[PDB]
Amino acid sequence: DRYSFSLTTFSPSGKLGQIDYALTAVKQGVTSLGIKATNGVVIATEKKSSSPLAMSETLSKVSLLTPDIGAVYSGMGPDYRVLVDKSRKVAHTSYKRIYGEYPPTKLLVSEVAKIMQEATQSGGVRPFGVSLLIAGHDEFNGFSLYQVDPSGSYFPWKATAIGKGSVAAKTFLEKRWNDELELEDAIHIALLTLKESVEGEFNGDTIELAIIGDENPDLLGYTGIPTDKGPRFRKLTSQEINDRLEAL
Amino acid sequence: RNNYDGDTVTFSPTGRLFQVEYALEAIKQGSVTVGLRSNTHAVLVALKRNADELSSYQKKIIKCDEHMGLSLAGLAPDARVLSNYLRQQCNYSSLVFNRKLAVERAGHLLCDKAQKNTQSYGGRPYGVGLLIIGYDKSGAHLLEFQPSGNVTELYGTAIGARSQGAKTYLERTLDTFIKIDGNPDELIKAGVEAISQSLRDESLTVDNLSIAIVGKDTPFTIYDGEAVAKYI
Amino acid sequence: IGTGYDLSNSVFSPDGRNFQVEYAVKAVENGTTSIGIKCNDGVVFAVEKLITSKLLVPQKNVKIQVVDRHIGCVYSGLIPDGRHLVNRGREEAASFKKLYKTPIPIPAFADRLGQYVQAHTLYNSVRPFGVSTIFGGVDKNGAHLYMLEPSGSYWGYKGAATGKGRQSAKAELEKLVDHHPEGLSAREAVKQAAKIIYLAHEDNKEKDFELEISWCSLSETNGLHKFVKGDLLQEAIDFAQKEIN
Amino acid sequence: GYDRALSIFSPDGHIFQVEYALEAVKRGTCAVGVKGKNCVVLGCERRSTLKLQDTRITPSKVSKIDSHVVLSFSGLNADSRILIEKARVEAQSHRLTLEDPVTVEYLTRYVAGVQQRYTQSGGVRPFGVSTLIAGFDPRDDEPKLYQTEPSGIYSSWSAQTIGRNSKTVREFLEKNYDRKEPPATVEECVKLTVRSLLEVVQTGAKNIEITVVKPDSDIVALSSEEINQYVTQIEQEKQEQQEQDKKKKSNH
Amino acid sequence: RYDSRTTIFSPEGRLYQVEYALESISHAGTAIGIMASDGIVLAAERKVTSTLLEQDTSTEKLYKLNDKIAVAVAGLTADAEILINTARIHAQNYLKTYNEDIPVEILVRRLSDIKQGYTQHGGLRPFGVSFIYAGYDDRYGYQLYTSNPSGNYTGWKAISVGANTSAAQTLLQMDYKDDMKVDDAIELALKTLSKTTDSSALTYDRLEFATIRKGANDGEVYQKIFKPQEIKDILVKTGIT
Amino acid sequence: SEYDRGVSTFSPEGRLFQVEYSLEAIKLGSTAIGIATKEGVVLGVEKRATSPLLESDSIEKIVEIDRHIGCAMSGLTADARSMIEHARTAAVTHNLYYDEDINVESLTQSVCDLALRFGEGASGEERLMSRPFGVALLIAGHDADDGYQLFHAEPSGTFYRYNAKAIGSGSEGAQAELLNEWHSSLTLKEAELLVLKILKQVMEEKLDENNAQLSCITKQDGFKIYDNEKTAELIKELKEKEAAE
Amino acid sequence: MDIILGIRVQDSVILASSKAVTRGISVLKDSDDKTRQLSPHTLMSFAGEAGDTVQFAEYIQANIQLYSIREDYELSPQAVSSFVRQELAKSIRSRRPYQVNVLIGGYDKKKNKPELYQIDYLGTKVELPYGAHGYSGFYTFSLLDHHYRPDMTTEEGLDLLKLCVQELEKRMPMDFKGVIVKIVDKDGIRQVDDF
Amino acid sequence: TTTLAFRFQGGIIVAVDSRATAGNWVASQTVKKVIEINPFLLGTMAGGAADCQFWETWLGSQCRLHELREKERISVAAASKILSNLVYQYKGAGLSMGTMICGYTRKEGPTIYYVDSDGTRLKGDIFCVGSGQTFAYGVLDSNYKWDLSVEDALYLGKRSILAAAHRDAYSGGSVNLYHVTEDGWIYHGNHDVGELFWKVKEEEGSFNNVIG
Repeated sequence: DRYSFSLTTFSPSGKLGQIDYALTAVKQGVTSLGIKATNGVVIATEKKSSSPLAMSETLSKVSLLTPDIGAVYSGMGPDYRVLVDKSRKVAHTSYKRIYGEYPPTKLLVSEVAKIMQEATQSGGVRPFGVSLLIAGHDEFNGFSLYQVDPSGSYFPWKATAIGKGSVAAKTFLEKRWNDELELEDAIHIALLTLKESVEGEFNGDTIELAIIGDENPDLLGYTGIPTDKGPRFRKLTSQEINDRLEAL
Repeated sequence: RNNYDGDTVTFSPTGRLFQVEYALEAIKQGSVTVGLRSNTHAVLVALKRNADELSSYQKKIIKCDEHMGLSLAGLAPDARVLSNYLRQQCNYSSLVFNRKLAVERAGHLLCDKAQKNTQSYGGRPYGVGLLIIGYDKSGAHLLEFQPSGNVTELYGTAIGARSQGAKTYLERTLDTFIKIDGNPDELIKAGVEAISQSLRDESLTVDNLSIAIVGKDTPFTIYDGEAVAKYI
Repeated sequence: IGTGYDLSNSVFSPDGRNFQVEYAVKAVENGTTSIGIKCNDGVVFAVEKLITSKLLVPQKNVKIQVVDRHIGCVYSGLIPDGRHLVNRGREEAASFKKLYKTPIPIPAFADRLGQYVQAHTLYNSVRPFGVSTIFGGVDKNGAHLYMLEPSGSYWGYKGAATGKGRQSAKAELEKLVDHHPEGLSAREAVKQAAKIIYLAHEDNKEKDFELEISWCSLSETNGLHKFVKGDLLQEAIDFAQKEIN
Repeated sequence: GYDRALSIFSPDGHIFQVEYALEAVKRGTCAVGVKGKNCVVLGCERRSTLKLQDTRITPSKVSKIDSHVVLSFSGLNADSRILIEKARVEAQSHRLTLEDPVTVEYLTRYVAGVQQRYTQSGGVRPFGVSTLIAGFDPRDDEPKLYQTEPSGIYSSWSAQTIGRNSKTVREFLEKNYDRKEPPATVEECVKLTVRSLLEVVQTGAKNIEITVVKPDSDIVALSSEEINQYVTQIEQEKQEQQEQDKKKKSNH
Repeated sequence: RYDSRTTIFSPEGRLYQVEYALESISHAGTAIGIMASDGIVLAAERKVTSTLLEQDTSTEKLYKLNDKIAVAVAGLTADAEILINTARIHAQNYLKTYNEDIPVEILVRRLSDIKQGYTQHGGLRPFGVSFIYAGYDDRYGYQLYTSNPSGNYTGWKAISVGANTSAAQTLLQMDYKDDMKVDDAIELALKTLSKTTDSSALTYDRLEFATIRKGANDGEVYQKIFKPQEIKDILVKTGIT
Repeated sequence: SEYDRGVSTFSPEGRLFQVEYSLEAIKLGSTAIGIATKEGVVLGVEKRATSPLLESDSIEKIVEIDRHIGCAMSGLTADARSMIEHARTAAVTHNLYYDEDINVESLTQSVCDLALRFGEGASGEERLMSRPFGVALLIAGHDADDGYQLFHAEPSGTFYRYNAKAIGSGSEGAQAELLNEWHSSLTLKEAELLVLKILKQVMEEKLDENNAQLSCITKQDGFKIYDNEKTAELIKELKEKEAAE
Repeated sequence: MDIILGIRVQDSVILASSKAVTRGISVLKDSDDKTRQLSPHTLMSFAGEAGDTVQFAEYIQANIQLYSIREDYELSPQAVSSFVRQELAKSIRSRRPYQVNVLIGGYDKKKNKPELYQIDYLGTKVELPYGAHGYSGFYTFSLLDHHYRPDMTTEEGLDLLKLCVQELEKRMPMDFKGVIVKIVDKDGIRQVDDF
Repeated sequence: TTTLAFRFQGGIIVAVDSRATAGNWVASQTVKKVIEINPFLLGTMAGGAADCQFWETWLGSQCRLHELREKERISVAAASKILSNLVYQYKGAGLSMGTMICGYTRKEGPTIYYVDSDGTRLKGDIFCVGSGQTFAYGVLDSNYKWDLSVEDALYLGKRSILAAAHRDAYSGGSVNLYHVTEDGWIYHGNHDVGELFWKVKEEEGSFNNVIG
C-alpha cells in the first residue's frame, strides 16, 4: 500500500513494493536465457514482432555493450535502450584508460549495479523495468554470466533465465545442464528451452541466438598484429540458427 | 469540490483560483483608503488603526519616492515585500535614465511579480490592494493595484473595509474635482468626506487621518496633527 | 472526477483531453470579447473593454499592446495573465532583433510564444496559462493573422475571435468570407471591426463598453503598427451604430 | 495535523516533533549532573547486557569536548554521534580564531544553536538528544553546569537528572542538594552522584560511569575499583539509617 | 501514519522507518563474527541457492575493505553495495593521508554518521543493513564491532545479527571460552550457523568464511577468505559432514 | 485540511493559519511588560520556578541589543535565539556604516523583516527559515531625534508602536490595568513599582525576585540590567505602600 | 635569516629554533616564539617565508590537536609528519601557497623510539636524525655528523648543539639572539636554556 | 610615519605623529594616527591610510559584537588574532597593515601585539611601526625602564616622537599622547612639534645643530 507510494519505508516482511512490481515488469517481457559452458557462453532470446508488418530484424534484442560483452533483457522495451547507452560510455571511461582495452565482464556488472541501486534509493524516482543478463569473456576470470536485478543487486550464475517463461525454463535447465558442455551442446540446450515458451512461430527469423566464444578478427576489422584479440561476441545470422535448429 | 482550496498551481472548475479569491477577502478585513485625483494633484487618505489607546497607530502611508507614494489596505507582510520592490524600481529610473518612472509603467512590473507567485508553488501569494499616486510628465494618475496584478487607472477609487461608500461619494462628485485644479485644499477635503461615509460604527479622529499629497505645485508631503485638523 | 487527470498536468485522462486545460479555456470565455480580422494587405485588432462604472478614465485601459513597432497582440481571459504573456513575448522579440539584425517574421513569433505555454504544462509546479492571444502584423511575406490557445495549440486564421461575445463575432467573420474572398481590405476592415464588436456587446448588455481599435497595414499605416484613434476611430464608431440600427 | 512538518505548530504553541523528542530522551541512558564548589561531577549510566560486550573499545558515554569541558548525553545514541563530533571541531575552531580557552557559556549556546537551526528549517529534523555539559575554564573557579534541549533552548540548573527514569532521582536530588553550600567535598559530590545513579541501574558499579572535572584543565575518568568503593560505603550508610528509623519506632 | 518523510517522529520518539529497517535484517541470512585473541572469524550464510547458481567461485556477503579489515553482510544486498564502496574509499583516504591503516572505531563511526545522515536529512530512506566489522589496529588489538541500521556501533567479543539473533546470541555466549581461540571460533560458528539455518546439513557451497590471523605469520596481518574445499575440512571436524 | 498544511495556501479570511498559530506561542510564554515614560523605559519580566534546582538568575530573558537598546521577550527561546543574534548584527553594522547610534524605529523594521520568512523562497524575498516565529520582543531604546520609543515587534505582521504593552500568558489582564495606570506624569521610580504591581496579579506564584527582573533604558546610564538586591528592596516598598492605603 | 635545528638522541628529540624575527631591516623583538607544541609530546619547530610561518603554525597545531583529542589518545609522530607534508604538497599545486619548512620531533610511545623527521617547504617527508633547513643545514649537516657517536644521550647532544650555534653566529652575518631549546621526551616537553 | 608604543607598570604609553605625507608634498598636518577601537583598546595607523582606518573600525564591530554576545570584555589577544585572520584573506590585494593593538586588562596585564598584513602576529613589549620606526627604537630602548612613573613615561614617549620627527623626512606635525590604564585610553593633549622642540632643546641640552 504505502510501501510503494513511498520508497522510504519498507514492508515489515522486507523489501519495497516497487521492487516486487519491477520483477512483475520483467515477466511481462520476452524470454531471455544464458548458459555457460567451459569453452563458450550462449545467450538466446525471442523477439515478438507484434504486427505482421513490424521489422524486428532491423532492431535486434542482442546488443553489444562492448565487443567482448553482449547483453539481453527481459522487461520494458524503452527502459533497455538508455540503460545500454550508459553501459557503452562508462565502460570506456572506467577501464579503457586503466587497461587501454575494454573492461573485465565482472567490473562492468559492479558499475551497472550502482545505477539500478540509485533508482531504488529515493522517492520521485522509479526502478528500471528490466532485469538484464550480461555475458562476456575476459582472461582474468574466464567465461562468466550474470543477472543484474533492478533492485541494485547482481548475482553470477551458471545458467539462469528470466522473463515470462522463466519458471518453466529454470527446471528445464537444471536437468539438461552438465559439468562439461561444449558451446555447440549449450546452443542445443538453449533452443529447446526457449521453444517451450513459444511454439507455432519458432524459426531463426523470430528467434535470435548468438554466442560468446573465441575471437573473430573478421569482426575486428583488422589483422596483421600478433597480439590482437577480436570480438569475443559473435552474431549468428538467420541461416546459421536454422542449421542448429534442424540439429535438434 | 474544493480540491482546489489547497492548490494554486491547479485551476478550479470556474477558471479562477480560490487563492486569488480569498486574497480579495484579505482586503475587506484590511484598512480603508480612498484615492482620488485631478490633473494637477493626487491625494490618498487612509485610516489609521489601533488595538488600544496606548497604541500610537499604524503608518498606512509609505513614501516610495519624493513624488510617488502608496497606501495599503490588507496584509501588511505582503505590503512590505512589494514596497521594497517598488522603491527599487523608482530609484533605478532616477539612476540610469534621470527619469521619473511613470505611474502606469511601475504598475506593469508589479503585475508580473503578483502572477509569478501564482505560477509558482513557493512563497505566499499576495493579499493586499495598493492605491498608488504619482505625478509624472502625464500629470497625476491614480492606479488601483490588486493582488491579482490587474492595474486599473480611474479618477477615484477605494479599497479596504467598507469601501463601497467611498465609490458612492466619488461617483456623485466625479466632475466637481475634475474642474478643480491648482487648489490642493479642495482635493484633500473631498477624501475626508468620502471616508466618513465609508466607515460605519466609527467616527474620524485627528490622529486617524493621514493625508498624503503630490501634484504639480505641491511637493510629496504627509500631513498629520495640526495639518489635518484643518480638514476634519 | 478524481483519480488524477486534472489534479496535475502531467497526468493524462483515458479520453484524450485534460480537464484542468478545459477550465483554462472556460476562463478565456469569461474574459471580454477580442477579434482580429486578416486582410489582403493588413490586420485589424479590436477589443471590447467594458465599462463597469464611470469612475474609469476613457481610452486608458485596453487589452491592445504592441510588440516591436509592427506586431500587434491583444488578449482575453484573466487580465494580468494575458499582460504577462505579452511581457515575456516582448523579451523573446528583442533577442531575435539583436542577434539577426532583422525584424521578427510573424510565424517565427508564433513558434516562440507557444513554447512558453507548453513549458507551463510540463511541470505540476507551474499553473498553465488561461488566455488566448490574437496576434499578427505585416512582414516579408505580407500580412498574417494567428491565434494561440491556452492548450498550447495554435493555427493561422482569416478571422479570429475569442472572449464572452465571441458567438456573434464568429458569425460576422463568416459573412465576411462570403462577402469578400480577400477577407476585406485593410481600410474598410477598421469599420468592419467596430460593427462586429457592437453585436457582441448585445451579449454583454447591462453595461457600456469602450472600443479600441488598432491596425498595421502595408501602405495605409506604412508597415508599422499604430493605434486607431482620432477622427479615424469616430468614423468607425459612426458606421457601427448606423448599420446595427 | 500539525505534526506533518516543522513548518506547523499546534494551536497551543507546541510542535509535536519536539514533544516526541522529549519522550525520546527517556528511551536511552540516564545522566546526572551535580555541582560542588571546586568540582562538578558528571556521571552517566553505562549500558551493558552481555558479557561479550566490552567496556574497552565500546563507545564511552562521556566524550571529552576539550581538556576542561566535558559532555555526557541522553537520548538516541546514533543521533548523538553527529552532535559529538560537531561539538569538538567547534571546540578547536574557537581556539584557532581567538586563541582563547573554550568558554562554557559560548559552548552550550553554539551547540544548542546546531539543534535550533534544524528546528528552524523544515527540510531537516533536529536530534532527539538533550545533553549535560559541565566544566570550568582556567579563569574561573566558579562552576557552571548546562543543559540543552532538542528544541533549541539552553538552560542552567544547579543539579539535574535527564534520560531513563529521571523522575524519582530528580526529587531525591532536590532534598540533598543545598544551594547554601553545594558539596564542597569532592568525594561526597561523587558519592551523591553514585547514590542518584544507584536508583536507575538497579545493581551496578560496572554500569555506573563517573567522571570528574576540576579547574585549570584537570579531567579524570574514574576506574571501576573506585566506583565499587563508593557502593560499599553507600550501602553501609543507607542500611544503617533504615535500622535506626525502626529503633525510633521501638523507643515510642 | 508516519511514512511520508524521515523528517518526522513517531510517539516512541524514534521513527517507524527505523523499525522497518530493523525487520529487513530478519528476512536475510544469518551472520556471526566471533573474536578470539588469536584471530577473528567472519561468517555469513547465503540467502539464495541453486545448483546452477555460481557460488563456488565467488562470494557476495564478504568483502575485504583493506588488507587488514573485512566485513560480513546481513540485510538486503541491494542496500549493501553503495556503503561498502564508501567505507573502502574512506580506508584508502586514511592510508593516503596519515600513511597508515584506519582504526576500527573511526571507520565504523563514519559509516554510522552517514546512515543517520539519511535519517536526519531529507525524505530518503534509512538503509536497513547490519555489517559485522572485524579489524586490527595496533592500539586496541583485535576489535569486533557491529553497526546498527539506526547508525550506532557497540564493541564486542562475539555477536550475531541476521535472522534469529536472540536464538543465536544465547547459544554463542553459552559456549564462549574466556581466552578463546581462532580454531574454536571457527568450530563454534559452524555449530551455531546450523541450528538457525533451515537446512539440517550445512554445507560449504552454502557457506562464506574468512578468518583473520596475525598469530601465525607474525608481525603482519594476513586475512584469508577461505576457499570451498577448506570450508569442507572444518565442517568435517564439527561432524556436520 | 489543505489550509494548515502549506505556507502558500490562504483560507477564506485571506490569511495563513501558520501566522495565526504563532500568536498563541507567545501566550504560552511567561508574562513580560514594558512601560514607557519620558524618563526612561522600564522592561520587566516574569520567570518561573517549579524546582529548587532551577537556576533562573543564571540565564537571561532581558538582553542587550546595543549600548542603549534592550529588549524583553516571550515565547520559545529557539525562535528568540535567531531573532536576537540578528538584531545584535543590525545595530553593530549601523555603527560601522555611519558611526552613529541606531534609531529605535529602524531596528524594529529589521526584526519584522526576518519574521516575514515562513516558507521556502519567494520573489523579492529569499526564505531559508521555514516556520513561523513563535517569539515576539518588546523593543525599547532611545533616539535623539524623537525620544525614548517603545515598540512591539510582531512576528505576524508589521510593527505597532506602544506607550506600554504586555505580552505573554498574563498579557490580557495587564493591558486593561495599563490604560488606567499609564500616564505622562509618572517618574522613573514609579515606573518600576508599577510593573511589579501588575506582574504579581497574573503570576501564579508569589512576588519575589527569583521570578522577576527589571531593567531600564536611560541613555545617561546606558542600558542597565539591575541587580537582585535592588529588585528585592522594591518588593518590600510595594507591599508597605499598599498595606497603608 | 630564520634557522631551525634538529638532533635525535636515543631517548629524546632536541629541536632548536631562533628567537629572532626580522621584517624589513628591523629586528622586531629579541624574544619571539617560533615553536609550538602540536600535542604535549610532539613539537614542531618551524621557520620559512614572511608571515606564512604564523598562519601555518596555528593551522597545523589545531588539526593535530583535533585528531589527538578525537581519537582520545595522541597520534604517533609517524601519522603527524605525513599529514603536515600533505598540506604543503596540495598548496604548491593550489592557487595559494604556504612555503614553510618544519621539523617534527616527537617521542613515539607506540614503539618506544624518539623520532625526528625532516619535512621540506617543498613538502617532502624524509626521516633523518640530523635534519635542518634554510641556511642552517649548510653548516650542521657536517658538524653534527662529525662528532656524532652512534649512541647518544640528552647530555651529549646539548653540548654539541650549543657548539653548532656558536659556529652559525660566527660565519653568518646574522643574529639569532640565541636559540631556545625545548626537549621532547617520554615525560612531555620542556624548555631548557642554552647559548 | 612614526608611531611607537611601550608597556610600563602603570599602563601603556602610545605616542604618535600627526604628519601625513604623500609624495614629497604634505598631505595633511592634522590627522590623528590613533584609531580608537573601543574605550579600552587603541590601534594605530601606519602603512596604508585607508586600510588601517576601515579594518580597525570593523575591528570595532567585532569587539562590540563579542561583548553583546557573551557579556565578557574582549581579550587583547582575541582582537589581534582576529585581525590576523582578516588581513590574510585580503592578502595579495595590495592590502596594507602596520597597526599595534594595545590594551591593559585585569586578566592578562599590559599586552601589545603587532599585526602585519602578511598574517604575522608578533608578541613583544616594545614595538615601533612606520617608515621612521627605526629612529623610535634607538632613543626609546636605551632610556626604557619598566619601573617608571606616569609623568616620566609620558616624557619618554614624547621625546621619542621629538627625535624621530626631527631626523626623519616624513614625520612631525604634532605629538598626540594617549595612556591606556585599566579603564582605557585617556587623552593627554596635543603638543605641537614646532614649539615643543625648542623648550626640550634647552631642558636636556640636546639637538645641538640649531640655536632656534
